[PDB]
Amino acid sequence: MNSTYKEPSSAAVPTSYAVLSLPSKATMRRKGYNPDEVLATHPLASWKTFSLPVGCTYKDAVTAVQTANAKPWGPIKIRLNFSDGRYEQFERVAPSVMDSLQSTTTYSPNGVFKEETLSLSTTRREAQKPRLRPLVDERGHHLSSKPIPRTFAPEELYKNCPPPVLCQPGYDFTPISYNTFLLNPQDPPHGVRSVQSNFMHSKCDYRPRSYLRPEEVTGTSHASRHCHCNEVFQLGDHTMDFACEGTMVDHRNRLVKKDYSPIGTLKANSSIVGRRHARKPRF
Amino acid sequence: PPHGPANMMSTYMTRYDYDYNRD
Amino acid sequence: MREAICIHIGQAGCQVGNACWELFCLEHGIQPDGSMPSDAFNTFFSETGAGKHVPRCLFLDLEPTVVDEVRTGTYRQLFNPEQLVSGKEDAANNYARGHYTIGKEIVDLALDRIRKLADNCTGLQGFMVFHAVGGGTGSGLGALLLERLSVDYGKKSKLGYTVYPSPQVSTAVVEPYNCVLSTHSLLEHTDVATMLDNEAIYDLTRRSLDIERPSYTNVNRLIGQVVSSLTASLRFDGALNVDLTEFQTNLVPYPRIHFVLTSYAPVVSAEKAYHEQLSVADITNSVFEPAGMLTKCDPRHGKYMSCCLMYRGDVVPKDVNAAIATIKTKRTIQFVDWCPTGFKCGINYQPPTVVPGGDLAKVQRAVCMIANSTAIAEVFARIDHKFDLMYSKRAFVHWYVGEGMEEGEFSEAREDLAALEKDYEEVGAESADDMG
Amino acid sequence: EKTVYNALPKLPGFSFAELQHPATHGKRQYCTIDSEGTRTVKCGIPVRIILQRFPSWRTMDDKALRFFAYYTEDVVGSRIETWRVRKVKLHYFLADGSLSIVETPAVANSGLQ
Amino acid sequence: SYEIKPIVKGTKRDPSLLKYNKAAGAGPFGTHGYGGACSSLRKGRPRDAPDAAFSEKGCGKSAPPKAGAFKKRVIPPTEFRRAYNRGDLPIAICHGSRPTVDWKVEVEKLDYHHYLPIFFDGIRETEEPYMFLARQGCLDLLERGGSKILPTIPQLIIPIKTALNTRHPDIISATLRILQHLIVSDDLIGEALVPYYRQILPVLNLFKNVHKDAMDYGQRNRDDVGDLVNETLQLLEQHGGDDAYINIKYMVPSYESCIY
Amino acid sequence: REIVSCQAGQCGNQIGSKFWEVISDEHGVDPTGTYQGDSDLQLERINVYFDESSGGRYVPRAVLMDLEPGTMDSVRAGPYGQLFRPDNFIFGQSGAGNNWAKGHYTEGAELIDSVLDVCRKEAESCDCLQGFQLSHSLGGGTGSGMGTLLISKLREEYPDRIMMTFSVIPSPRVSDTVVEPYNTTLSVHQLVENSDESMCIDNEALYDICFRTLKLTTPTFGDLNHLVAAVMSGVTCCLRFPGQLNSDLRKLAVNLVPFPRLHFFMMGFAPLTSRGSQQYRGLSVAELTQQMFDAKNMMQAADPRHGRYLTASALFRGRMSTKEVDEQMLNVQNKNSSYFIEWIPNNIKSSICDIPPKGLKMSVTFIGNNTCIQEMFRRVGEQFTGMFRRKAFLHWYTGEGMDEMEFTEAESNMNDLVSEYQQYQDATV
Ligand SMILES: Nc1nc2c(ncn2[C@@H]2O[C@H](COP(=O)(O)OP(=O)(O)OP(=O)(O)O)[C@@H](O)[C@H]2O)c(=O)[nH]1
Ligand SMILES: Nc1nc2c(ncn2[C@@H]2O[C@H](COP(=O)(O)OP(=O)(O)O)[C@@H](O)[C@H]2O)c(=O)[nH]1
Ligand SMILES: [Mg+2]
Repeated sequence: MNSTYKEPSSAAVPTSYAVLSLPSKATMRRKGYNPDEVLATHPLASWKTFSLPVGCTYKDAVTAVQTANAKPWGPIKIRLNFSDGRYEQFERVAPSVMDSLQSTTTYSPNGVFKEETLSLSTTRREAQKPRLRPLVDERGHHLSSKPIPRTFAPEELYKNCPPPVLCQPGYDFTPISYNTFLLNPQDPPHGVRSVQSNFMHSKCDYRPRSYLRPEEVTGTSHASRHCHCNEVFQLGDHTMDFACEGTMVDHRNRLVKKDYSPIGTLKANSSIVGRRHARKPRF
Repeated sequence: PPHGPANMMSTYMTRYDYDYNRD
Repeated sequence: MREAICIHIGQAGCQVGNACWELFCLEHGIQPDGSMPSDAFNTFFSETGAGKHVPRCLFLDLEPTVVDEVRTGTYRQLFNPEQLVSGKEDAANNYARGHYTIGKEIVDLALDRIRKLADNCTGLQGFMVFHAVGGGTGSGLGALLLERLSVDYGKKSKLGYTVYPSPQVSTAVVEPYNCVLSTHSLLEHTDVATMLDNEAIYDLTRRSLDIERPSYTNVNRLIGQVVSSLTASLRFDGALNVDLTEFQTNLVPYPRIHFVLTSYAPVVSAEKAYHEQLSVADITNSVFEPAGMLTKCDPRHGKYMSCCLMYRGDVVPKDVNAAIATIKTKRTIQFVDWCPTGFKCGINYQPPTVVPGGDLAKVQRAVCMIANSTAIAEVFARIDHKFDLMYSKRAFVHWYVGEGMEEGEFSEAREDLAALEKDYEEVGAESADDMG
Repeated sequence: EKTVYNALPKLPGFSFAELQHPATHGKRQYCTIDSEGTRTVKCGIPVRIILQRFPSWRTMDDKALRFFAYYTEDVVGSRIETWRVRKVKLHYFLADGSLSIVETPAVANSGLQ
Repeated sequence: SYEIKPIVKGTKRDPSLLKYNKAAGAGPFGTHGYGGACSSLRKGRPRDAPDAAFSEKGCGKSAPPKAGAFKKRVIPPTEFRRAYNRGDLPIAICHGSRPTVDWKVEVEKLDYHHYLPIFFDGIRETEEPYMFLARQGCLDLLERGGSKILPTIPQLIIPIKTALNTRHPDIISATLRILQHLIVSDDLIGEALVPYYRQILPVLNLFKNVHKDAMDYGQRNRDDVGDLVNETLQLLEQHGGDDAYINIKYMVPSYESCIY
Repeated sequence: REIVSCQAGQCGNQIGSKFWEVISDEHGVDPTGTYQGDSDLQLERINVYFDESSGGRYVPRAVLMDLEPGTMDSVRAGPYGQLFRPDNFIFGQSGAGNNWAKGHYTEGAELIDSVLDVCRKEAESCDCLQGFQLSHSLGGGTGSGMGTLLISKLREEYPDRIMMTFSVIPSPRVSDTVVEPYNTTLSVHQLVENSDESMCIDNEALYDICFRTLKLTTPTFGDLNHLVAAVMSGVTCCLRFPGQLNSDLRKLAVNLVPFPRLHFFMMGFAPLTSRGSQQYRGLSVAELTQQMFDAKNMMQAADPRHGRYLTASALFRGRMSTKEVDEQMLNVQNKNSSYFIEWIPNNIKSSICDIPPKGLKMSVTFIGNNTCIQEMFRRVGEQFTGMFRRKAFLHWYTGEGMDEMEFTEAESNMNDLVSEYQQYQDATV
């Protein structure tokens, strides 16, 4: 090469360079090979490989390649190995002349892999990119000016769980809560086996009674108003109905209603019937 | 180091022991 | 190596230190004379050329009663004449006086002693501080010491097992003032703050330990049990070993959000114990009980940021995983949508050593939890309402201002901890695209 | 050494951890750094009874036992003696378990040092 | 915009003089990677760091730092310059066809024990007129002293070695010329200087083989430091004693006897 | 052909400890370092994992890494801890705190030079290095970050060698670290980039194995890590012992990696029998194949039914003949052609080695480049998005020094990896 020098767009630093060195003329004669008759490599060609200095640039790598080729007869083939697995070829057009040094191809081990990659990976990358856009500041502060719902409001904290009604008995001080045995719907992660550390409580055994509960003809699954005692709860200005999980669970206690936002995130399930407009009593 | 005569009741016998290292 | 220097500031800190150091001595086989009649002690006890073991502790107090009680107590030969810093006059339950008037005349020599322990500690992991922010010295001098330690030792771990004012019955009336100001001072200058209010300890002792008359001794015994459970990972061999800084990242999601809850299990008495087979699943369930938490805050009243479970004894990782799976199967407790993992686990082989005369029946296995949850903001909101009711009327402002404190510092504390409130709100908020 | 509990070779399910309990779960500090790099990994009578039997004693420092002995050597190129006896004093410090020998002559014109 | 820094090496504005003569300078007035395609065609980066020395790979391309034997040291402050600035030197330059030194008094009757060491100390100067005054005064005192130079031989050793140790080629050449003039001043000068070979000859050893079909058309200045060193060695042997050769051989190993 | 091993973090350190005790048992090496075996074959290739000293001890070619010296102390307190060389113990002052940033950039970087020094000393001590082994966890701080840094700086120092990683991947339902997705992404985009073959362990698959296959009542980390030790012994059994059809580590790599980015494998061991059911087993080649390809026996939490086998390898040990192994490996492919990708025939390599594990008539280790690795990658990436949208726990990394662009490109690389697993799973001829 004289002035064909191009700077690669990639930032992979050169790593080493291999010379397919070819033995001397007398060596070829005493092996029985004619040096004048030289896609398959010559039988006597041997891959003698040399290394590049730490943090060498492309100019240094090409200078080292030229220094390796400086031998009048030995080198015929040079492979400049970069840091990304690629190798730039530096073949000799004519093995018996010095000046005919030229690059031919730059093969990469990931060549065809990326060639068939950049049809589906780009689509998935484009889909995933807007999900990675940060939704908050460095601290918890969300960027947008749109107000978030009251997070500690009961109608936001207890959308799908019965509220923790507090009882003084059992305590001599402020009540805290009592844990509930209630289970989540069976939502196994996709693509994993039924791997269990120990005998577990099967979720199908504890399917809610409000599943295919007959709605009678009233249009309400509930019968008596003990639904207010056990199923239906009031959350400030909102009314919660816990029987709404019957439409979300499968006959095997599997969550079938998985509402995904258009971006791809999951919208948390809710079981609020509506806003009970409680007001001061008036005459 | 040489191998001894092929012993069939040992988890450390080779296929080549079973074949020809009989002696 | 692996030293954890203990600091006990104020009366609550000093008594908790007495209890936990008794526990550590009985766990490591160290008598009050300091001689082992047999090197896991090296984390808490520094060796001497005469073979005795001096605790790596500093009992700092502004009034001499508790330190004099220590000097006349059982462990007088154990404890150094230094590392036992005594003031001449009390802080008078005033954060301003503990931080601005008497704090300077004692913090210089307190830091000198801290350096005299730190240079000895060749593998120091962090500082475990014990104080009550509700008092005067434990609040003011505690905050001053935390600031000085942060500016001196840099990014060293700082676990403040701090006792916070109770929701409904308080020792004092200026206690909300001291709490708000102390929290203002520590939000930046402490690493991990641990809730240690007395209501939940009293409630657990009365309900599970069958103690009709709980007291500070039982409270400090439970606190020492929890401290030993958290610190035994680097003291004894275990299946999963975790250091002081290991749960730092696993438990603090945001720099302001470091206040965390505690719960111990099994908190069981001798009579209760032989009726119960304390399996890993059972002890984990008792941990995740809202009642079992050592704080008068309901974890069911909010989301869970991240939980850390320190198992001790003959626990097996198989049963630990089974317990984690069966506790996530529960709907009554729910995590934030942005922490699907939300769990850290560390298993230590050493079972908890029972203290003679103690109320805890020893068990083959016991698990503690240190957990960050959004529901911890209840105590902050309540203490803020208290501080607001008093500060609107300007009650007890003259004491603090005459104690060398700016009048605007109350306002700054209120604003910044209100920012903490809203931070808790909006980190408990779910992830919706409208936020972006 | 070789017993029933050690008979089983190491197979995925043939190892019993609870059989081999370490005596102490305390984790001995083999590995230590000396704060300047340098990574490193690593008198017969008991003092209790010797102090119990001597109530007035507090420490064994500077409390050696004074003994008197002699060592004899053959002298071949002398003029008057053929077998010489040299006298020594023994100091046996009990605190250190240490022995010291000091040469002490008898007559003024000993010729020894 | 930017700034221009012209090359000033070997020019009129060369700062080498300033940075080698600290006391002087003033006037007369004070990314991807192969993750599954490992092959025998690549190696690791060579370890050419100095710490790699005496290891499995060896030094590689890590040369040791130079000892700075040829490095040009800073000239020590000179009592001759201090005394001239004070006003104690009875010398002044006279300008004409060739610059010369004019004396207050006859050189013959001056106290050489005072004046000769000062002039010999002044040879290290790199700024005129101090250099010219010192060297011309040395030459005048040597050629007009007679037998008064012999007792001052012990006192002249410190200035000579101090000037030689500077590693300045010009200073070394000037000291060599002055040493030749001193040797050819009396019969016993070389005899007295034989014991002092161990403090003068090391610099001559260092600069013995330093020179700077084509002739050197300019050599009247006699700037060849190696040639001057050789000439001084031959002159020392000629006007020395029996032990002169053995002392010179002990100092410089590559020297050859000019009388045996 | 020498193997030099490194173990980082506590996870990797106890796993490597058990691996070394297993190798010592196989070669008849007692804890004191001498040889008390019962055959000459244990000396033929004892140099692969051990070096004889001037005390007669067979010191392992093992390098231990931990910012926490506590695990170093635990292993030296272990039964076989005296085997390791004292100077190979590299440790620091403060632990990583489960922080990839601390393990990779500040605390690990200060000790990476010393660990490179000792590893290089072991390298030139070895006659011909066949390659490097690594054991660590992707969810830890100094196991993941420091291990990835080690492999990155050894790619640029021994690129022609084979560097394996038996990394222990995390799991959401086995969550025992809340920054597992961060550490896993940061370590996967380095392993896919610098690990020539990186085969993974999920502790829940091991729990399943010890639950219904082994049926152990109380299996601690000892019995837990014994499976990983067994598979590590199996992948180099053909190296350490003669075989009817032997192979080596780079044989496995070249026959299991079709494209440079597709090198994340699953593992499997056989036979494994519950305590009290040996009388029902047959212990034959067919049974070994069945337990090999059984879904529950796989020691990585993935469902091969939902994926396709790019390439599998079966390393048999014991006195068996080649016809039945070939017939079984053909029959499984023929009967499960829906689970073997059609654009490559006979996806299963079979290697036969003389020596079965001590006490076992015959055994086999399984390596599988199934496309079902994509579900674990997708799960970890989904958790990573879940935390990254709110940038939870990101302040630790950002204040420790790394920037957000590295995190974003890390997940970009991992998403490309899972996308290409899907692409080749769905590829047609
Ligand atoms: N857990 C626990 N808390 C205690 C104990 N003793 C005192 N406290 C707490 O301390 C508060 C009372 O104030 P002080 O103990 O005097 O706090 P102080 O700042 O250390 O001392 P002062 O400045 O004099 O108030 C109470 O609200 C308790 O919560 C104890 O033994 N255990
Ligand atoms: N199989 C096995 N896994 C372990 C062991 N110790 C830790 N782990 C796993 O390693 C992960 C955490 O790694 P960690 O301890 O933080 O790594 P480190 O910080 O670098 O020491 C957990 O998910 C555990 O499942 C062990 O002894 N055996
Ligand atoms: Mg007090």
